[PDB]
Formats: sequence, C-alpha cells, structure tokens
Amino acid sequence: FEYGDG
Amino acid sequence: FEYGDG
Amino acid sequence: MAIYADNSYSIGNTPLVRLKHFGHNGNVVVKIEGRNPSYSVKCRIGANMVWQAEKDGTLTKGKEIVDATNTGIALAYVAAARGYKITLTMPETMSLERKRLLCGLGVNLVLTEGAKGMKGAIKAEEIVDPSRYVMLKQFENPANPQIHRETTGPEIWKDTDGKVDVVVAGVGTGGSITGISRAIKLDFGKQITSVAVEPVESPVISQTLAGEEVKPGPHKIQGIGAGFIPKNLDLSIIDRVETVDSDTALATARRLMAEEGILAGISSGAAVAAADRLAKLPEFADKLIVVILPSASERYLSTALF
Amino acid sequence: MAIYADNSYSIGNTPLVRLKHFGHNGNVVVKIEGRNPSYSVKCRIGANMVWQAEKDGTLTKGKEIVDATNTGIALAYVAAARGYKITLTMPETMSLERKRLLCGLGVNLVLTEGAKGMKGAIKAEEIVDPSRYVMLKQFENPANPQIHRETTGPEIWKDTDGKVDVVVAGVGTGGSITGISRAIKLDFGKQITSVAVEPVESPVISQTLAGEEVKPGPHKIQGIGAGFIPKNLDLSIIDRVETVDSDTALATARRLMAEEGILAGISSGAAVAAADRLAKLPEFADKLIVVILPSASERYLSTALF
Ligand SMILES: C=C(/N=C/c1c(COP(=O)(O)O)cnc(C)c1O)C(=O)O
Ligand SMILES: C=C(/N=C/c1c(COP(=O)(O)O)cnc(C)c1O)C(=O)O
Ligand SMILES: CC(=O)OC[C@H](N)C(=O)O
Ligand SMILES: CC(=O)OC[C@H](N)C(=O)O
Repeated sequence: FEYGDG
Repeated sequence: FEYGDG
Repeated sequence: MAIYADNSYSIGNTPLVRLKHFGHNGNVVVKIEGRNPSYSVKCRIGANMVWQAEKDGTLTKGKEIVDATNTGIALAYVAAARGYKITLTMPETMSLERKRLLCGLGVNLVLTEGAKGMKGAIKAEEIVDPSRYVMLKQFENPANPQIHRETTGPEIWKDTDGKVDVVVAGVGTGGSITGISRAIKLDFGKQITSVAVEPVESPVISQTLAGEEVKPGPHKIQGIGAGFIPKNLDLSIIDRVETVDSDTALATARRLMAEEGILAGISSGAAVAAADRLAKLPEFADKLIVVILPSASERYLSTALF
Repeated sequence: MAIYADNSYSIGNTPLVRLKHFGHNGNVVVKIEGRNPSYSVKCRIGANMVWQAEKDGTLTKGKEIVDATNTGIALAYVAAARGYKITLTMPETMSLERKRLLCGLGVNLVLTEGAKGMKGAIKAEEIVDPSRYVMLKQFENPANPQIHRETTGPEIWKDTDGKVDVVVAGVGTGGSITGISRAIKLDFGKQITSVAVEPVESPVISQTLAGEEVKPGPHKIQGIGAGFIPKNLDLSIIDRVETVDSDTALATARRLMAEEGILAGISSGAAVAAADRLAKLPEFADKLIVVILPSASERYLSTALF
C-alpha cells in the first residue's frame, strides 16, 4: 500500500 | 540559552 | 524592474547542473526544480492552473479551490499569495513535512487512505456541491502540461543552446514530460528522445504500451507511479519508458546528495538512475541527456531517504 | 550553454518579490535566498570561501575543511560537489533538520553546548593539529562579504534598475549587509540606507554604537544575534540598526507563509518586521525597501515556527 496502488 | 548567548 | 507582483510569478528559471559521478564524460545534466517558490516542479502548475482558471472565469473571489495531490503545497502557496481559500486531499502515506507545510499555508487538509493511493485521493471529487468549490484536476487539466511547454521546455532548450538530445522525467500526472517534449519537438523542431520513468513496482505505462495486463503496485517513489495512465500523459511523444525500483531510486538520491552535493528528492534519484543506464549505452554516448529533478530532499527528511 | 560544472556555481540569481500585506503601497520587496543550491543565503559564501581557499592554495586535495556554523549545510554540499572532506561544529540548540541534513551530506558532525552558543561553537579552533585541517572562519573571512559584493548586491541593483533606496538584512556574520552595502554604495555609487537587524534580546550592535554596556542574551531568531560584533560586519556602512523580538519575528514569518505564500525562515520574519516598521514611516514612503530573506521554512519544521 506504500505508493499507494492508486 | 536559546540563541545561544555566544 | 524584475520585481514579481506575487510569489506565483517567480516560478521557473531553474538551473542545469552537470553530473560528475553519473553518466559518461558529462553527458548527464540535471534540472533542479527544487529551486522554485514552494521548492518543487509543481510550483509551475500550481501557478498556471490557478492563472488559467482566473482567465476563463471559473476561479473568482469567493470560490474555493479543491484538488488531490507537492501539487498541494504548490496550490497552497499560490492560494495564499493571490487570496483564495483552499481545501485539499492527499494520501496519508505521503511524507509528514508536506503534511506539516500545508497546515501552515492555510489549507483545509483531508488525508485519504494509503492503500487506495492517488485514486483514493481523487475522495475529492466527492467534496466538490459546486458553485462554491472549483476542482483544478491536475491529472487532466491541460494548463498543467502547457506551463511546462511554455517555460520548462524553453528553459531546457535555451540553457543547452538546442543541444539537448534526451529528456528523462518521472511520470506522475505526466504534465512535465508532455509539455517539455511538445516544446522541444514541436515548437523548436528537434527530434529528441523523450524518456518517461516509472517504478518497476507499478509499470502501467510499460504494460499498456506492450498490450499487457495493467497491474499497478505499491512503491516508495513519491511523486510518480499513479497506477494508471493520466490524461496529461501524451503517449504519442514518449519514445522510451524506463522502470526503476524503489531501493535503487533511494540509493541514487542519497548519492546525489553525498557525491554531487545536490539536495534531491526520491523521484529525482529514480530519474537519475534511469538516465544513468541510458547514458552508459554506446548509442547514447554522444548525446546530451537532461534529467528533471522534481523536488528537494528536506521535504523527505521523515522518509526512507533519511 | 548555461550548464554549471557543479552545484556550487549555480548560486544566486534569487528573485525579488513585492509584499502585499506589509509596507505601504508596495514599497517593501523581499529577496528570496531560500532559492539557492542548499536553500539558504549561505550557499553563496560556502561556495566562495571554498573557491578562494583553492585560489590561494590553502585548500588542496587531501586537506579537510573545518568551521563553525546554514553555513555548515552550505559548506557540506560544496565539499560534496567538489570532493573535500569536512568536519563541522554547531550549537546543539539549532533545528533538527539542519542536523539531519549535514549527516546525509557526509559531514563529520560535532554539536556544542547551547548555552555557550556560537562563541562555544567557535570548540572548533580546538579541532584545527594543522597541515590536515583548514578552518574557513566565516565570521572574519573576507571571501564571505565579497561574494555578496560580487553577486547579491549586483542582483539587487539590476533587478531594481538602480531604484533600491533601503536594504534591510539581519546580521549573523555580517557578510550579507556588508558586501551588499559596499556594492551599491561604492561600486554603483548610490547612497542607500543600510539597515542591520538584530534581536532585541541581544542588541550588541545597538549597545556598541551607543557606547553602552554590551550585554548579549538568548533569543530564538536562528541565524542572527551572534552576541558579539563580527569582523565581517563593516560598521561604517551601517546607517541604521533595528531590533526585533523573537515572538514578533516568528509571527511575521508565519504571516509571510499564510498571507504572502512565501516560505521563509525565522530570521526572514525578523527582517520583514523591521522593514515593515521603517516602511510605515512617512520619511520612507517614497522609498523602495529591499529585504533579505535568508532561508526557507522547511528547515524550521521542528522549531517554534511550526
Ligand atoms: C502529482 C504530483 N507530483 C508530481 C511529481 C512528479 C511527476 O511530475 P509530473 O506530474 O509532471 O509528471 C515527480 N516527482 C515528484 C516529487 C512529484 O511531486 C503531486 O504533487 O501530487
Ligand atoms: C551564521 C550563519 N547564518 C547566516 C544567517 C543570517 C545572517 O546573514 P549574514 O551572516 O550574512 O549576516 C541570517 N539568517 C540566517 C538564517 C542565517 O543562517 C550560519 O549558518 O552559521
Ligand atoms: C507527491 C504525490 O504523491 O503526488 C504525486 C502524484 N500525484 C502521484 O502520482 O503520486
Ligand atoms: C544558523 C546558525 O545558528 O548560525 C547563524 C550564525 N552563525 C549566528 O550568529 O547564529
């Protein structure tokens, strides 16, 4: 979820 | 001593 | 008299610095967008999106700005400088110092859930009963790429005396590489190589262009890798796509600091890592490679950068 | 081709921004030294002190830099960019983000006791068996004021088309106001008003000039108020001394952020507070007042500024 995926 | 005085 | 009427007009004219420990015989040059009013490349679009919205009457006194987001910090100082109210949304996952900065600039902040990332942040279209609010929409607002076409690209052309052969830029909204490429290719007529950079963790541009399954993923390179193709990325002027991993991007940013004395952010390391790989190909040996460094490292003190 | 061989050559050319909520009818203009390679005015002297020391052979490959200190962050990026080792000393009391930044730049750090302040930091002359180390001595090294005489002052002259009437600058080493005043008064021949700013908590310039007891004191305005008269402060070109208190300096810096959209440090607020007072005197009503903003607010996220 780091980026996050969005 | 915040500055400090020196 | 070179006196700006407010801080928004002082955007751009960022410097070109030759790298000594990357590339081959000085063929890698970096553009330091850390040296902007609110200290990132987004200063340029924070100003122009607000400017354009004024010019076609959608932004007026008493309207309140909204968007999802460095773009936030850019819109915030412009809102403060020109006297607008502003609400924002940002993924919770972003560095504390950009959280802290927004509050001091007068923003109404609203963090969003990190797992949902930018898509989640864009819980903002939610925000805009209209009439009061206006959403500036950086991912599709054409005023984003055209400020780069009007200033950033020309700055690169002029400072290199037309000698730039390659432009390497990470892609978030895609505004930077689009406007820059359009300027140099269409306005100045030079067939350079435009290189988009994305994380290997979330290579949606590479997968799209290959006609493969688009599978975005989580990564640490703040600024890029939105997990989708943004409208403000003009795929037609992109010649090449390079992927870079988070660890290497971080390591590269640290190297820029300790070996070049350049205070660059995480995405700046990704861009240089990509540029360095192209720069060490014999086909690029006689080519001047210009790399966008989008931000400065003090905005990342709380991150894995430090 | 405007490509710098390393980051040290990209110093200066900082912008002039007109203030809207200070002064009277736009008579207060600010010079944003936050927009420099390591994001403070000291970038200019970090570069030139190192440059000059190279030019007269005291700095060579294998010598290690020392001094006491934003000057540290300036010398550190220059040391990194040009390939020198560097040890530093700094009062413990200074903001964490300048502590954190130095470590990432490759510095050998040595904090000193806060109560002793800068005098204590200058526990550095201790450091320099010679032959290996060279101390650059920012408080007396003439290469400090002369870079301001060569670049900062001329930048102010040119951008105002010779119309600058007043220059307001806080005093640390005194290099800024000295070089700037010498440039505009002696090189360009205009009798401006040079205004030194110091904290009301430690008004040693005011006390000295009044022939009174010099009694320095502690204060929160990082950057200025060394507690003594530095050799690099040329008292002869100082026309006026303004004192400013810490709380007001902090409040003024916050206002610059929220009302002007300018990301300025604590000493920047002191300088503007002083300028604002002069600017609201009828005798200064037709005068263009140029104020040095030495640094940027993200270097103060850990401070009472936020
Ligand atoms: C999307 C934004 N950031 C753009 C950005 C980019 C990508 O630039 P473009 O959006 O123009 O592609 C790269 N690196 C950093 C640190 C960035 O902040 C934002 O601040 O929300
Ligand atoms: C003495 C240094 N600072 C200079 C300075 C000054 C004073 O500038 P001059 O030294 O040129 O007087 C004002 N404000 C800030 C934030 C400063 O860092 C130092 O970084 O150690
Ligand atoms: C700085 C921030 O996270 O935003 C960067 C850009 N909106 C993106 O795709 O992540
Ligand atoms: C930034 C720092 O504390 O140094 C400022 C200057 N040396 C002084 O008199 O304090």
